[PDB]
Amino acid sequence: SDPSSINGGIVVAMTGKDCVAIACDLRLGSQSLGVSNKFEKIFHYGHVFLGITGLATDVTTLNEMFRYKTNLYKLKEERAIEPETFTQLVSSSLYERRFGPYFVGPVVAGINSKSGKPFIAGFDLIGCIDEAKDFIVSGTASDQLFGMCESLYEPNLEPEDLFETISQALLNAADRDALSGWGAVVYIIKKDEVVKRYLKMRQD
Amino acid sequence: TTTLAFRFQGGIIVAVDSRATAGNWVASQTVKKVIEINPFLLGTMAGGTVDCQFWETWLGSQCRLHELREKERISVAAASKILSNLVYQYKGAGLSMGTMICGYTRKEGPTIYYVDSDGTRLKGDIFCVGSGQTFAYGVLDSNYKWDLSVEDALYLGKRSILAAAHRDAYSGGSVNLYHVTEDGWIYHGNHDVGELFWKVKEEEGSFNNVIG
Amino acid sequence: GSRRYDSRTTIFSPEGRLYQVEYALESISHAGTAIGIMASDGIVLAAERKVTSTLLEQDTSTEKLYKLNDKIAVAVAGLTADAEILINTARIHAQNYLKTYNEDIPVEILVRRLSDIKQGYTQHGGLRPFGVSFIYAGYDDRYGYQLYTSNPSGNYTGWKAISVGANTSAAQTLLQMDYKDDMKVDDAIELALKTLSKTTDSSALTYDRLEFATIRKGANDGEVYQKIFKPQEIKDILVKTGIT
Amino acid sequence: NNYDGDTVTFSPTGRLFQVEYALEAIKQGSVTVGLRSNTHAVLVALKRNADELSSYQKKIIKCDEHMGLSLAGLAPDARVLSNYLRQQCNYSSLVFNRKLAVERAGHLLCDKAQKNTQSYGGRPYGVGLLIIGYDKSGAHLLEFQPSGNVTELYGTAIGARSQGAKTYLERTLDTFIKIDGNPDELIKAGVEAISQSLRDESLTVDNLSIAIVGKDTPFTIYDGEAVAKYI
Amino acid sequence: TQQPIVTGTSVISMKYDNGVIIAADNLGSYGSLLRFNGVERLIPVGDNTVVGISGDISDMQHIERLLKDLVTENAYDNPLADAEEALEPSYIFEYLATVMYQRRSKMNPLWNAIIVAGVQSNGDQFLRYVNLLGVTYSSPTLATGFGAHMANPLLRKVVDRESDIPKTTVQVAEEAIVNAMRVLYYRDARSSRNFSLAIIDKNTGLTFKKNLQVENMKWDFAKDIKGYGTQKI
Amino acid sequence: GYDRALSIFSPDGHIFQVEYALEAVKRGTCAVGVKGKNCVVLGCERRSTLKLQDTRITPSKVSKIDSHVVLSFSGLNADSRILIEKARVEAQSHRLTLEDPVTVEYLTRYVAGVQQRYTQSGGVRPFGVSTLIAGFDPRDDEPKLYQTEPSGIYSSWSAQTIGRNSKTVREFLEKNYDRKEPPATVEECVKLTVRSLLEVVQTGAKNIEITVVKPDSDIVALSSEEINQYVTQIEQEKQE
Amino acid sequence: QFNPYGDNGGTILGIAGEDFAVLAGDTRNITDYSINSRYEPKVFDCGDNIVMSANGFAADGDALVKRFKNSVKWYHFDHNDKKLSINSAARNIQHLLYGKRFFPYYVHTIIAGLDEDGKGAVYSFDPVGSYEREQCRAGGAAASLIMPFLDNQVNFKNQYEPGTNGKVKKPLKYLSVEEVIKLVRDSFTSATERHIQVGDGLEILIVTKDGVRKEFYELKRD
Amino acid sequence: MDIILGIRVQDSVILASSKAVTRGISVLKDSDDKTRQLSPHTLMSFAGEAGDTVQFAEYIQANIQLYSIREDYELSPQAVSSFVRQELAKSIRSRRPYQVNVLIGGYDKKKNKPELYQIDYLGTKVELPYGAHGYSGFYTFSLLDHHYRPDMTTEEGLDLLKLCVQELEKRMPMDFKGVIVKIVDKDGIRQVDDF
Amino acid sequence: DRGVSTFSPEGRLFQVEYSLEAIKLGSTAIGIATKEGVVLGVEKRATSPLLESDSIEKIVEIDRHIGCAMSGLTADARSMIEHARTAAVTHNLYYDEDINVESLTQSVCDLALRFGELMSRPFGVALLIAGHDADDGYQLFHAEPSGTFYRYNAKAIGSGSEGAQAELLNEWHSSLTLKEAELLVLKILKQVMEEKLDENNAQLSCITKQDGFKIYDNEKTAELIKELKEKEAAE
Ligand SMILES: [Mg+2]
Ligand SMILES: [Mg+2]
Repeated sequence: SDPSSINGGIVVAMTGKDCVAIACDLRLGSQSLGVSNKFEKIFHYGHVFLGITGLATDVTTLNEMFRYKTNLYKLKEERAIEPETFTQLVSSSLYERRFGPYFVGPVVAGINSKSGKPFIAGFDLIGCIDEAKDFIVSGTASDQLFGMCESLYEPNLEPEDLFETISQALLNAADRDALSGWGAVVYIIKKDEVVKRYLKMRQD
Repeated sequence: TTTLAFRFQGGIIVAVDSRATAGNWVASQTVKKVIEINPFLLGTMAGGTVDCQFWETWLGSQCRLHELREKERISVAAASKILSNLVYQYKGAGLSMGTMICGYTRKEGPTIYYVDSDGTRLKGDIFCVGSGQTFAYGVLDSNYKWDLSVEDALYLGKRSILAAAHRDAYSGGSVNLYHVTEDGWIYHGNHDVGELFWKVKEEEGSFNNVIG
Repeated sequence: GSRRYDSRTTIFSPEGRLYQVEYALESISHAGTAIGIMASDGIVLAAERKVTSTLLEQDTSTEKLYKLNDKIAVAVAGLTADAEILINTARIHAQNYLKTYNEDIPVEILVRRLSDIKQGYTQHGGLRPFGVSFIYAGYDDRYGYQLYTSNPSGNYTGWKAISVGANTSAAQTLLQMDYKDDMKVDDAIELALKTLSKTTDSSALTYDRLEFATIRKGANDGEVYQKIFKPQEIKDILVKTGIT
Repeated sequence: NNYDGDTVTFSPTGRLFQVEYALEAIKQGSVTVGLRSNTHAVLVALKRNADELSSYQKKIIKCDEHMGLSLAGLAPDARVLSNYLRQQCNYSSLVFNRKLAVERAGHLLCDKAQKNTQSYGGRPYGVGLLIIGYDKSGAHLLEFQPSGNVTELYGTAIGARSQGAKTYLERTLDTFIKIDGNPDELIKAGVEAISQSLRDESLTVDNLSIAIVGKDTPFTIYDGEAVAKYI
Repeated sequence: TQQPIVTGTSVISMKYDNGVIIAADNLGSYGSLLRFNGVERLIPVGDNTVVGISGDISDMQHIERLLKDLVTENAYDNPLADAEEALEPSYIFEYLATVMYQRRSKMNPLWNAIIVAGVQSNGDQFLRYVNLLGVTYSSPTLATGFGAHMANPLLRKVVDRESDIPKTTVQVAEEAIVNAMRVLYYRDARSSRNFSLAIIDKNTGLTFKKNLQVENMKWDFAKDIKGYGTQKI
Repeated sequence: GYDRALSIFSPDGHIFQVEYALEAVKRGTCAVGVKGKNCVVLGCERRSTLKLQDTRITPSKVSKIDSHVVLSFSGLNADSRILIEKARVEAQSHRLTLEDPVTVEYLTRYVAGVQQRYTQSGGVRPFGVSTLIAGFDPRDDEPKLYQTEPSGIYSSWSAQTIGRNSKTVREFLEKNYDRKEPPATVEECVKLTVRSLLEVVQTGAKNIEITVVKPDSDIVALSSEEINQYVTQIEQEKQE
Repeated sequence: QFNPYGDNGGTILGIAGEDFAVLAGDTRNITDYSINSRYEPKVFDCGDNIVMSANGFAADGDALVKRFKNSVKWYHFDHNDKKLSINSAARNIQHLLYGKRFFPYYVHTIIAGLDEDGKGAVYSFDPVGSYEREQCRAGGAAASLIMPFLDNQVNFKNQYEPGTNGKVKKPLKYLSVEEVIKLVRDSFTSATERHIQVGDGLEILIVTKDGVRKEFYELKRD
Repeated sequence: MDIILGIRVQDSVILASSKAVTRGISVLKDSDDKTRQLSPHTLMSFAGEAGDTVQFAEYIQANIQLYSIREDYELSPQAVSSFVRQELAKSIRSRRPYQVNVLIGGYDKKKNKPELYQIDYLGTKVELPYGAHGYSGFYTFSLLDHHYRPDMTTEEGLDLLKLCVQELEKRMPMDFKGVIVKIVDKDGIRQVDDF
Repeated sequence: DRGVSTFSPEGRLFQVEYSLEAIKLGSTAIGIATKEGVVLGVEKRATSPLLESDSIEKIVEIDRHIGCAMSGLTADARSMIEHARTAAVTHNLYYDEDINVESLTQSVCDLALRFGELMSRPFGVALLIAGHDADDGYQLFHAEPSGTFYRYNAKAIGSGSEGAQAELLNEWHSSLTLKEAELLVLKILKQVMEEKLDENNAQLSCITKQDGFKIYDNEKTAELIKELKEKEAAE
């Protein structure tokens, strides 16, 4: 019934020293029924990464939409969109459906190509921006992710340390949520290289 | 209501009852539940209302316009789909309809299409629609063969309506028979259930439960 | 009433021609020459900017060669402003198709769409046609490398090598003479620049009076790269081919 | 000349040529006569045929039980205006349970015809109408021109050679106005009036068309052998 | 769809030999609050018609303006506006009836019960009813709201059928009406003592009586009534 | 919106815009249609003023409306695309509602209806296009060939040509086509179609396109070499 | 909440003879337990030898009758004063009713007259336009009290010929206009006794080739 | 309607779809084919609310057939599935949404690979080795999880499908009157007439 | 230029008068009304021998009791026929009866003047509408683009109209049989046609109360042509 918790899933993003990390589980379900273990919730438009939790048809629709918009942005601007600008675009796009919204919990992550500054942001379904320094959480296990991140996180982590933190935050949160899990992916993002790691986790 | 229609060697038999009720009150015993769309097409009326009357006489207007433009008899497939596409536009509004569009053309042969106010459109060999459909289905299924004679097929349809008219409280009055051939439908009379019941009981030896 | 002042843009002449289309084509004949040449391993787009100034900021300037998506580019001949209206429409169609089918739009489908828009302005609406001719250079996995052209009438055709704008008669003869089917991109680059060098109304062909682009499979493995040449890069290729 | 290309253009002398050309179409049309007394009102119309095989074009149209008109000019325009009258007569009856006054019916026709003369794109109506009726203030006869000018009269005529019938009625004014409670004699005066506009041809059985409305007489049209009595 | 706010109660009326009488009290209630004591609910149209209106007062004021506008419109291009082509009761009613039914059919009714009383051109008595549903009916006696339940029974003892109309004089008819208004004051918890009465006669014309009061009331017997059963003191 | 009446009558009772649309057809490349006993063939001219063309991708002159019907044309190319698109949509719409593909006559009647509508609609000019619509009705082995034109009139033909120098090739067909015995085979029909184009075309190289349509959705376009063999055989017989 | 419908009571009765037709209806108009009018005409002459009554919610009934009468008028204008046949009128009424299929005229409509062969005809309509030609039809409040009586006394249902004992039915002999009017009056007298909404007066309209005639009869006023 | 299954094997896609059509209390038909051929190498099975199912299926069919004629080219199964998803995603926020779930089984002639897509009425697309809609997955997925291999032959796929249907016939309350099975491969679409 | 709905100084609509000139250029169509039926006949006028003449449809059915023949810009008639067929069928749906021939004709003629700056120009086609109803019996109407329609006992429209009408003037009487009318149409068509009349370049049709509207077979018409030749050679 509740659109945001039919399909389930989670996304978490963190900042580190000269790097950001974004991670998601792979589950798509129809309430109790597990349907797919390959439903990735993180997408990217150039060097800007977008995680999207919530209703899966909208996750897909919004990805396709932001691809559409960032492609036209690039053709006209003659440059790739930045995380700060994209965040505003996401907020704009969500609020234009103020009285008929996409049931989603987007999360932006990326490094500004010019300043080199790590950036993360989160939104509610209606477009309100949550720009946190430390971390952003989203999905059916957001309470669990808040609890994990709040205790596990410490500022200025190196990329390979940040990976361990965000991975353990996601995994242990998803294991306390019936509608999350079935695999997980973690992106480690630096100014000019990105490493994508699939995690081994319990498949129930 | 009880309406049936079935394909066989000799074409199509259409049989209907005649009762119309508003709650427990019997409003009419002389209702025509077979629409004569045109001389080659028939439609049944189950569903509760004017909806079948209104929209199937309208269907006759569309079939006439078709053969004026195309200089060719409309197919049973096309005719039934004109109706199903129409009621599908009205889906949700509250139309109440359950009909068999029956016809016999060159390219198709004898054809029956069940059309529904939910938008359902099914081709088939035997259909039964109404509050007394289950009773009619019992007699049909146990006695149906493709190689029935026009005489026996007509009787089977009549007897199947009678079976429903007896048990189903909201069916009865009288039985209307039709026989659809390639050269058009042929009316086979109005049969009062009251008289038909005793006639059938005696001649057939059935309804031994009932005292006559 | 208003009828008195109506030019009636969408009518036939007694001969069966569309006045405005014919006059729009006359307009395009005064525009800078644009050339497209299709090779086996890529496409070349070469185009001449019209009598420029020394104070014109060339590196940020774009009047001839535009990008529709990652696979398809166009060369413009005519009113730049009119072209940009159509270009934005084309860019949107490519994205709509991508959103719908989750596949990059085939070149011909995009070309047909734009050409159909142009056609509409010649048949209805009472507005003047777009005074623009395009050369479409593109690639898809069905037909591979493709060259097209469309004009204000809305008619489009396919080409191995083609010119639009000024001196197309002279340009098309020179291309027809030196073009071959087994030709390569580096050879086509040379032909394109040699053709413009001979057909130009200027005294000499220099880097500041040119826009240049190549669509190559010369991208790392099975994929396609668009290269819009920079002023310094156009200057280099002019020396390499031995024109300056 | 230069000012007759459309209805929206005044001439230098202040004329509307398109309206005057529409007025001309009435003069080309067949003659029709209107006249009334204090009890009854009568329409007499000379119908026109295309040839000997053809029928005679109907000239009289009923608008209500107590109102109707005769036409002269473009028949399709008379059909449009008569239909409009039928609706207004009907609106009055349905909404107000009230028979539409003949004077008010004229006001409506005037205003409808006017809008066609002031706007670009449209054209004036190419027909003249003679509306007769019996309402709460007795018998009435109106003359409608497509310029917009509607005029209440005792008697009149419009169409080709209508001047002859109009002069006759002007002489007979004091006689026919007094024909009260006698429909046949009032029609006779109308048939005698329209006869002044005839040349070469005479009033035959399928040529003549007569309509009447009065105190205890609904608007009824007479054609064929019904008018043989008056020939 | 709305709910009535400021309301007017019963309108009562009856035919007599030469015309019609209509009456209605001068109260504008606000629920149980007897808010407005100076509200005229009989609205004369010309010299031959009086429209009595009960129910929502804001909608009454709207209808009042429609009628005022109707008179203006009727005078336009009408030399006989004060003679043969003057507004009839039957015209005024049919107009209102059309509006009432149209409004109910748009699910946005004028929350009223209206009685049009008048005398026609030919001297005929006109008395017809219409309400928020657009339901219309005519009768020798007509009454709205509580009047329907209490006034009609009394008025029907005077004119029980059509043949009793010529036998009923204006003095007998007015007496019956005034008595009915007293009965309603006794028994209707949303009525007032002050009322207006209108007589439309084919001979003497329209007589409009304002500031009338219910009088000759019986209350003395109340002193003897004590307790609710067993109490003696 | 633009409401101007472009197509209107003249004092002599002519609609010049419809007649000037026919002049655009006269300018267009020649198209020919010949129906045999069990096939129809659509021949089309390709003007050789345009070389360095890419014949793979260049719009072909014959277009499939459905799997069983084809449409060729003469006149404004851009205009033809609009009629083809509408026809293709109507073909699918007919299948969707009637549960049966369009008859060649019906599809023709539709396209002709569109063309007519543009001759008395405000703010639009007529199509500068005449079409040849050919094919076979569903479950029918009788060949069908129809012609339309800007005015909106349409009719059936045993054989017909439209476009530039169509007067000449119609002259040829009128003497060479026998109604009592039409081209019995595919070869005979194609041969007669190529022969008729060779009266006008110039060179029989890449200037002739041939498309053969047979019953039960059997449509195929002939290649250069296949057509070139017909061109060779025709002229070798002619040298006598 | 605003309820756009109401129930004005009343009862109507149509009977088709061999060369005539009658459409009767009581003249009482009511709401709840109150009488609005003891004489409010319900059956109307609509012209062209057709009589009509739309029983139920009086506002919708009056609207429908008004619109049908209007339809007769425009039929004459549009089709050269052609007489509207009873079967054509019936079909026209179906469309008037079905036009408001999703906000119905809350009435049970009956019309009566003569068919094109001069025989008696009665047509019966439900609120949304389903209709049928019938020999006999009571409508409205006391319809359930009248129809069974008519099945028995007009169509001779359940009646058999004495001596045969259920073997031979009573023959369906034709009823005269005087015989029908007796059954109409006894139906309404009986209905008045047992139904509170029926009474005051009975108005019958009789349709023949000669035209429409009216007959009024008193009913009990309690 | 009720049960629709799908399984992608080595060189083909197999779609099973029930034959029963129940309207209320009676089974009106026991031979209903709940599928439409969108293109020569693409098949779509469907289940959902009455009327909407066929109306949608035929609408998609017409659009793909229109594309096939216009371009003289068959769209890839992926492209068709993306088109279908978008229509359903558009549908869900309409005045009256299509209540239709579909499986799109196709063979991509370019990649020489079978492909099975599962799309629900919300527009939720997933590419799968095997899929189902409604309560079908609850019974069958445990068997498919156990037995499925990506390199299965078409004959092995059918045997695994029979085991699924048997489990449905055993444990489901509703009688779905068996299934019509169809195979989609490089040679096109064909029906297994004995099952 | 000038308005489409402009009046000339004589009081005529330019466009309507010009559309009448287009009708004069059209092929001949003839109608003859009798008490046994109404006969409609047309000149097909194929522009080439390769044009399959049976596909030339200038006679058309509107309903079972109403037929129609056309002359002029025949493409314009398709929408008029569509409206007529819809009007006939619609009226039957509303009133459970056949529609009067005059009422049908009036409905068609209402379209005529719906042009301006609605359609952009008048129709360039005239119609001979023939039919039967119970009120006025057998009827023949001539519907123009002016919006006016005349009833006729007999009427010819098209290029040979005034010549044919003069012939119909002499030949028509109120006691014609159907067979006499059939030959009379064939006689007058043959007179005004450029090419020699046969069963392939001319078409006959009729409307009777019993059988309704029927287009004649080329075999049936051929016999009537042969019957005509013999009776003209007979004196
Ligand atoms: Mg689990
Ligand atoms: Mg029963």
